[PDB]
Amino acid sequence: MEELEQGLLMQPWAWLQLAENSLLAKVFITKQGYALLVSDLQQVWHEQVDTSVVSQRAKELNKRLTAPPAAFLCHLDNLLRPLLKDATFSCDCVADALILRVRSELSGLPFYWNFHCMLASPSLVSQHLIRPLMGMSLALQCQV
Amino acid sequence: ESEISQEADDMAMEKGKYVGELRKALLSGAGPADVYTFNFSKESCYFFFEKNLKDVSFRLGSFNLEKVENPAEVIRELICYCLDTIAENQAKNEHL
Repeated sequence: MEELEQGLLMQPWAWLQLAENSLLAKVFITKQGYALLVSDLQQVWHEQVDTSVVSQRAKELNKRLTAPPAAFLCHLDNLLRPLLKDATFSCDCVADALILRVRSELSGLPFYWNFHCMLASPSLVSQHLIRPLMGMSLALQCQV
Repeated sequence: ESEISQEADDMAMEKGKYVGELRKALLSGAGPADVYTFNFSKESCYFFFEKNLKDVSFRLGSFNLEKVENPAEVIRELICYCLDTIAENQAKNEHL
């Protein structure tokens, strides 16, 4: 659909300011869910969502979260950063998966929205987190 | 006190800025810069103070109130106290 696999691929490396993890990080601004991209060869620590799963993890992953899907599609839409301004961003290191939350914060209420980074969708991962490999060799090792 | 405590617990923020919500919805502290539902509904006799920031839905208020047993008890008190305040403020104006 290219807004979570191609545009995410066309997202420059920018380590989002997490709180616990030092792994690779960048989040893509979409209208179809926030998109992480961490390419490190053979243990995917990736966080990718669509409108449906962000809706679900809004309605059930937090004790108090009445924010609809449109709320988080706007929060990401009203987000310009693969980084953190401090939408408060924080990391709770529970696994090697990069816990990358985009809080229910829009310059105002820090409404509760926490993460347990799942193993993201492999369709948008293996397609364009291995492109780093051959693209990187074929470009870098020749132009340098 | 029970209503205040339960609202603060429910809204994912325990009086940290929920007191701000109360004083901006009830005491008119929230300006019309951002629209919310900061009013009292007589339908169920409850005051809603849902801070739907930037039209992004955050269900906050919609919590119960009480209805006066006799509107006279407060309307007459208001119609007297208002004139009393006007008189006292004019008196202190002359003093100042």
